[PDB]
Amino acid sequence: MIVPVRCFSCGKVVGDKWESYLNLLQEDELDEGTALSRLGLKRYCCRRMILTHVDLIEKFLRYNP
Amino acid sequence: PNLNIVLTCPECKVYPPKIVERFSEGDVVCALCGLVLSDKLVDTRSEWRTFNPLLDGNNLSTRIGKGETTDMRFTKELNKAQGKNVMDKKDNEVQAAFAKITMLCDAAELPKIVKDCAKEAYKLCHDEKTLKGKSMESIMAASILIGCRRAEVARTFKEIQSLIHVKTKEFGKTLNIMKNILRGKSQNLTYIPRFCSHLGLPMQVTTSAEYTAKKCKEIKEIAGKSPITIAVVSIYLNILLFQIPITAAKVGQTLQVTEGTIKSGYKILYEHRDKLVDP
Amino acid sequence: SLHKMSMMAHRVKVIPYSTFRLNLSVTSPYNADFDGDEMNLHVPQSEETRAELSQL
Amino acid sequence: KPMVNESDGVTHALYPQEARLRNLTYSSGLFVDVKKRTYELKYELGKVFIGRLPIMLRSKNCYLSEATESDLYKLKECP
Amino acid sequence: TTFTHCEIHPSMILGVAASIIPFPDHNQSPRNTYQSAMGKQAMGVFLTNYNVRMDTMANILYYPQKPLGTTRAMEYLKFRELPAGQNAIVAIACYSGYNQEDSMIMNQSSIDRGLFRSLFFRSYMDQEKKYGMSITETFEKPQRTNTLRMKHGTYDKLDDDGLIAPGVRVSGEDVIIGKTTPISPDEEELGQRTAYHSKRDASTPLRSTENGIVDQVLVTTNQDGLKFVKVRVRTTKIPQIGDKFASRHGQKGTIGITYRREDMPFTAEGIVPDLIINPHAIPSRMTVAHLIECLLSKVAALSGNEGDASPFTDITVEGISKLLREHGYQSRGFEVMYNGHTGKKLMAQIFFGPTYYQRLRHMVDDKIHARARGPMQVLTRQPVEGRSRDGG
Amino acid sequence: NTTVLADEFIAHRLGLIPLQSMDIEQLEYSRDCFCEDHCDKCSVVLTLQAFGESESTTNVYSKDLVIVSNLMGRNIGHPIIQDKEGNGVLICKLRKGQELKLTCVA
Amino acid sequence: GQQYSSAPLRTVKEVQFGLFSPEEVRAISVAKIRFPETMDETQTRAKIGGLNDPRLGSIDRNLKCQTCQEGMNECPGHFGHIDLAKPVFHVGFIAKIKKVCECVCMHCGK
Amino acid sequence: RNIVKLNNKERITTLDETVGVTMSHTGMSMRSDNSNFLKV
Amino acid sequence: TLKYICAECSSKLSLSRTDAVRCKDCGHRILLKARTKRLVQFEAR
Amino acid sequence: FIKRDRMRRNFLRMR
Amino acid sequence: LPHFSKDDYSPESKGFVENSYLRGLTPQEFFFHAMGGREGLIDTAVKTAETGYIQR
Amino acid sequence: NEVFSRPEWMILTCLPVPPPPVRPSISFNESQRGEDDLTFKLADILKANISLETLEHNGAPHHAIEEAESLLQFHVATYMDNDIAGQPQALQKSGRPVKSIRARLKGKEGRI
Amino acid sequence: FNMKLAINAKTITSGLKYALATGNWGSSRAGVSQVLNRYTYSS
Ligand SMILES: [Mg+2]
Ligand SMILES: [Zn+2]
Ligand SMILES: [Zn+2]
Ligand SMILES: [Zn+2]
Ligand SMILES: [Zn+2]
Ligand SMILES: [Zn+2]
Repeated sequence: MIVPVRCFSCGKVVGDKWESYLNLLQEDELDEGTALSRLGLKRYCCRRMILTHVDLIEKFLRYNP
Repeated sequence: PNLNIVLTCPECKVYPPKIVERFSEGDVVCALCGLVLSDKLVDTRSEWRTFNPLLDGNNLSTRIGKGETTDMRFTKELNKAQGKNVMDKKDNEVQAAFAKITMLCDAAELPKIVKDCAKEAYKLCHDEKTLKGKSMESIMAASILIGCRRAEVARTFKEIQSLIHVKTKEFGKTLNIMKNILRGKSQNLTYIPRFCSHLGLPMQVTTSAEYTAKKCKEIKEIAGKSPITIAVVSIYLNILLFQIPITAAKVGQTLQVTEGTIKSGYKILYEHRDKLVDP
Repeated sequence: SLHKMSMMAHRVKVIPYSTFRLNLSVTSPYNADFDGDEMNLHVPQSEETRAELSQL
Repeated sequence: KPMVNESDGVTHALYPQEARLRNLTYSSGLFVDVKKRTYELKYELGKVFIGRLPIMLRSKNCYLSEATESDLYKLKECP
Repeated sequence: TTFTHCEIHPSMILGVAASIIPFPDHNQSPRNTYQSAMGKQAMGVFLTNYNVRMDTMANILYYPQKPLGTTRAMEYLKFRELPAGQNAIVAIACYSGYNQEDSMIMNQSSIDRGLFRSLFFRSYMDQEKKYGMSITETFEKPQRTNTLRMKHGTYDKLDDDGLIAPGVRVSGEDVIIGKTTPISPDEEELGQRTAYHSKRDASTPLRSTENGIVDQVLVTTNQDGLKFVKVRVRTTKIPQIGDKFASRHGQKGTIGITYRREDMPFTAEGIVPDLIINPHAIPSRMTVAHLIECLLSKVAALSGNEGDASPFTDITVEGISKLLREHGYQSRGFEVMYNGHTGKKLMAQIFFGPTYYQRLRHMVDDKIHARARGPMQVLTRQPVEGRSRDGG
Repeated sequence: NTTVLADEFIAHRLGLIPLQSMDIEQLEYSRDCFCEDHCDKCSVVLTLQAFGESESTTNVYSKDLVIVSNLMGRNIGHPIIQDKEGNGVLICKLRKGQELKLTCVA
Repeated sequence: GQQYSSAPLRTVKEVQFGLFSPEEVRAISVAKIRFPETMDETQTRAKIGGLNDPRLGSIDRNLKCQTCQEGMNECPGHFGHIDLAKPVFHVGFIAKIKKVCECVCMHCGK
Repeated sequence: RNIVKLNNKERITTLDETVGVTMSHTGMSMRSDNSNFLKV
Repeated sequence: TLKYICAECSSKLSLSRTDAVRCKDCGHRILLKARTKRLVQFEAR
Repeated sequence: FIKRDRMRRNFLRMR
Repeated sequence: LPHFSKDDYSPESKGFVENSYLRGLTPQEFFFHAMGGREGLIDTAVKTAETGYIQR
Repeated sequence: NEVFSRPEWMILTCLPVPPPPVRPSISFNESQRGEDDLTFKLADILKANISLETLEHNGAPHHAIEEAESLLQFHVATYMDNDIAGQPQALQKSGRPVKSIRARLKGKEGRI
Repeated sequence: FNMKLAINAKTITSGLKYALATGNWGSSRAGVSQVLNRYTYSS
């Protein structure tokens, strides 16, 4: 959840690519492969992270502490 | 005759047993020289897994009911045999009395703690000489009221009186001598949330009638004239301070209080309105 | 344990972690597979039963 | 509707979260109009509580059936 | 000709558990049954309000990930919103022999970065009671001077009310909730009961083999007004060698051994497998869908579009081989791997690609136990039964 | 910590965050230094304080870490920023009414 | 871990199975057990002459079991009895006795 | 004839009050008699 | 006395003993215990 | 051969 | 099945699976294959349950 | 065999009472004390025996004597074997059948 | 006569609460009520 830090194989930093990723998706309306091609990811080991991420922290923050 | 096993360390013998008990290893060991005192430790939690002395005592009994493969003739012959031996003990009154008391408490929607306190009170009284009768109704009503006073619960005399017709006077005498029995075997604030629940009032009016009840208990004048009227006039003032309308007739017919009494208390209460403001 | 081969003595080798490690040439008489299968280990407490257990 | 009568005597509304936290039983009270008559022989001369009934969640009697998304987030119940 | 009705879709004949299976047509039925049975115990996220609940024995995965070869029915089962597993790069090879008999080798560097790490929440509920009003249990911190039958655990983590505040790191044999019971002097008088006079200890400690950080503690009166207290302790369970893992095709097995990146085989591009399994799993079990999900998962990981893994469709293997061929890799899923120890090229190409996996409830930390002279039963005076009771 | 995330989970995410490591050659190990615990010879002390302000959620970045320990002329401890927008690694999100104060020992 | 005994140690060989004679039951027993109550009236100790009196065995370690002394980890136990005023039949023999009633005369007993 | 296939029954009515009134009328409410039935 | 927190309104009560279990200002009997004021050390491994 | 999840833009651009 | 005609003795409708696991199976074949799988599981379970009693 | 078995011995006259080492009672929390089922059966045998002696001492209703005799026979019969066919089953006050000795020696995972 | 002693509520309350509390539906029927398995969403 909430953007996994680094990657689960290669080790490249990806946490700083989520905000841009969504920014490229909601602004440029590009596809997922095109956005992942703009972020700089060239290996599918990283691609499965952003592509298969299920951000559940948004559904966790809607609860009052 | 003795029969008291005391564990001591023959090597230390310098102090009474200041030992430690190792349950995982099943031993008990002296915490000084480290010498074990006993092996193969028994457990109390493990024998309890398969499974009331406070009320039933040490008496044992077993039911006889019908079997998987049996005849109905044998079930009746065994129950009729117990019906002839039921006179051997005078404990039939405790089960029937606890059954009817169970029905009344279950009819009054009281918690199980008041039920156990009332059963314990009736067990303390039971069949003594100073009781000398009361036809089983007054000891039950008075036992319920005692179990209510012990569990910090509040039930008015007109409530149990509305449940059981005990004629009040004999109820008061039986409750008095019963209180003497309890003393020989050695608070109106709780009424406010109950009547506020009867009227369906918010929490601010409840705690406002709490502060009003305590302050009115501190101001003196009239003192009380039974705490029920102080409660109903306190809630009456705290509800005439806001805007939720009930008037005097509805609250007088719901809480069973006289209108002239809540107005008589509302007069002097309105006279003491000065020092009753919380905010 | 339906075989007499299903219970066999073994030489202890102390290794870390928490799983019993063994060679795969013994999983056929035990009829076992490395998928969550638990096994039992009994220890003799006498030299006579240890020698009789090692020679038989 | 679902309700809870406490030990002191106060009865208030019940929510499934507080029902799970307080180890209570999510039920609702049941009343019946009981009519009585006295004949003397065909000469002819009350809302009583009968018991509680456990209410299934997401049902027309439970409070959560009419709740929205944000309301379920207020009641601390996942949508 | 006389067709009166028509099926909406054949894939709807399956149940809920079988709907998670990718391409069940290409897989044998008993594997669909075994996977349908393992789908009822995998780790995941059941709801979002678990932060405000006191459920007993909970397991919430750190990074839940939706699969690549997804079935349309999952859209109706809320699986993409609440997945119960993670996609892991998997190679199918006979490496150092530690993969035989359904054994798996997992990358250690991937574990250190948080792969398949889950949280376990254990709730200890205690309650004080009153028998006949005369004896009243009270939650308090027991003093070692006047309290008899006190456990050997430490009582420094308790407060004045007899509870542990959340955040305090606790371990096994630690008392979480201190409760004492009144006793009578002329009732037992056992050992030193005529000297302690006061009360008897009856606290509820934590499990012997458990440890972690107390997450949340709450106190409330129940129905009859008895003050009970619920505790919830969290513990991260890092995947160990003895932990079991399953997939979506009936394939289940524990980890054989864990190696590091430099000890794991690698391809010419630089992707290291996070999990390697034994080839001999496939032919016997005849699960062909496990390879089709890996291939289609690779094509889905390269193209960026989640592949449709519905049962009865028109998707064939040749089309997925062509789509993978368009991306530059081998159309049959093979890829040239290099050894990790010598850096030499392997003679046989390895089937290499991502695959969705799930972590089951079965773990070694809740199974291993040894007994050497412990407590006996009261009836037969024999060793007791159960791991919590230290049984043989 | 009032976050919805677990404490050791946040500690894991912070553990995965990279840092600058140029002049690390002249920084001795923890076991090699003869002091107790740590000192300006073995480790670098960092800290993080985040608090939700407005109604919109605040994002905690790696750049929010400040260096409160002396470097003695070294160039380590600076969070590596490789994003095109100038924002560090998204550690966690916070709403109004939740604080997060911690001290890390690199 | 038990206490040493001076009796000669031998193995158990022949085992004979037989019925319990009432005279032998009265010769083995030590108590009569007349009170159906469990513990004493004071809710403590034992009833002394009841269902579980110190004349039998005991548990709880602390108690000594009067008639063996020693402890519970050593006490084999002790036997009581119940002298009935009306003879009863045994279940497992109800058939056998019946067969005997069909094998012998019901008057002269031949 | 199509219209006769539309017969329905009334559903159970839910009392919407503040509960405390009805719950007060359940148990002891200091109100007895008020109705002559089996009074002999 | 010890600091307690209300279930719904999350107010600071800090009630002492013999005060039952009930929030002031609202009738929510769920009272929180609050987290300890001392530091807790963790490891990133 | 992939799950078409961009039907919102197609339906928004078609209707 | 209610998807074929009555009095049909063709091998395809009577349970023949002419497709392979490489190209997938049709519903009317996957159903029969599920019947065979469940039958295999039940048969193995009964054979084990009786095998234990025979063993004792 | 005269030295071991007798038809007179087949008819029960005196009943042995086993020690608590056979039926270990429990005293949990000093206020929740549980007694074994055989203990309750012995209590039933004592109540039926004393009741029969009291009914046979003063007067003789001829019918209550047979009811108490069948009651004692039922308590001893269920004490030896509770699961007897054609006879009612004795049930404890908790809601479970009475555990007899034969039940301890009959079912699997028992004494054998 | 009294309406509080004639109509009892613990028969319906104890019957529904006991039947929905235990596995039995009153042994006729057993295993009807089971604890909800919260291992995952598909469970
Ligand atoms: Mg196996
Ligand atoms: Zn990667
Ligand atoms: Zn010593
Ligand atoms: Zn240093
Ligand atoms: Zn003895
Ligand atoms: Zn509050």
